Amino acid sequence: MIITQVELYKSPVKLKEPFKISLGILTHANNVIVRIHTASGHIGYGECSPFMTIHGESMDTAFIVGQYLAKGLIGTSCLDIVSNSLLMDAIIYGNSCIKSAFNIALYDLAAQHAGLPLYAFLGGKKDKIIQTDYTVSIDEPHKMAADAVQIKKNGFEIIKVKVGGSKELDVERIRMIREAAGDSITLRIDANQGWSVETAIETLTLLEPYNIQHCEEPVSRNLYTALPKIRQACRIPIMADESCCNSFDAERLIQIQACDSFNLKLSKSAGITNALNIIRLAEQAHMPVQVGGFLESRLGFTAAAHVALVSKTICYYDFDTPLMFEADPVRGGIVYQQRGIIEVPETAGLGAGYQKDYLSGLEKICIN
Ligand SMILES: [Mg+2]
Repeated sequence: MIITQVELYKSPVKLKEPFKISLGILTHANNVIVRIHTASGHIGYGECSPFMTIHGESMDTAFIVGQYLAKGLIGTSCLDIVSNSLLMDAIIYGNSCIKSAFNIALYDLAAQHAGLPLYAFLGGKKDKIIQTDYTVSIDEPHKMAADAVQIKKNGFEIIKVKVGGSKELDVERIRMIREAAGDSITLRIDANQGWSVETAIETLTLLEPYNIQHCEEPVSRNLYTALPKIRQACRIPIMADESCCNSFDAERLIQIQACDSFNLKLSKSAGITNALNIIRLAEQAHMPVQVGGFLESRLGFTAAAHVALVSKTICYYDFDTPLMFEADPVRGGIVYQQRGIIEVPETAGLGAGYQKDYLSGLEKICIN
């Protein structure tokens, strides 16, 4: 089925509370939306959420590069996913974030064509419960404990805590939380490259008593070679996030035994196609995978959720940010139930789209 036009949209939605990590503070989710049209009149949706300090892309750059990409895709068969992913790579290096949106949309169309929901089109099955955590922003420790409480009250059974400050402060943070919210509630932490190799090892051993599930990206992605040293000198398991973007990164990390688990994100792998490779590797190496994201709406996370059902090695889920939006512009897609349990669409394709004339109010361009 030939691709006849693609539309790109700037989708900036404000967050209720500012979102805070060791790398910076965000007030908005500044996403880019992608709609691919076929001659047969099918429409595929993709979304991406550029994060400047990690992707090295922005809503502004994504909106431009996306046009380069659309141009090259016009006239091609939306079913040749691999061919088209290569085509995009030939147009521009990197820019995985925006590429992922195109990729996701292509799979949407592919699943639609097959008359299956994405998860089934990928060979997955609904044989496990998807339960999301919820994220406490890095802040003054009292604030952080307060939030942790509210979160527990709202019924979430898994908390993800943003650390990455001084060793002293991060420990005060986890303690105040643990003593203000309980020892039964499972909690995981994320440094976003915040610590030095030194500070990491010291803080991670000082934190072990508080029973934490795993720690995401404790040090600079540039120092991934120091990960194996940290993995061995620290009980708590460490999960590679920024350090694991594509399948090559994954293989390299496995090779030097850098970490215990991965955090898989479709933006980092430039779409579903390569995410599948990372998953395979994680399987062969008996490594648990957490699927997560950035500030995608429920449309983006619906794609993540479909992919989450592809392999039993995936068993942790971080799909919370859409709940932080002032307003939900998505039509269909994953639904959040109590306890943070996620339910995946069963209709053909992605199983999500955007609310009527939400799109029409957006700054947009259209590639013929
Ligand atoms: Mg992370």
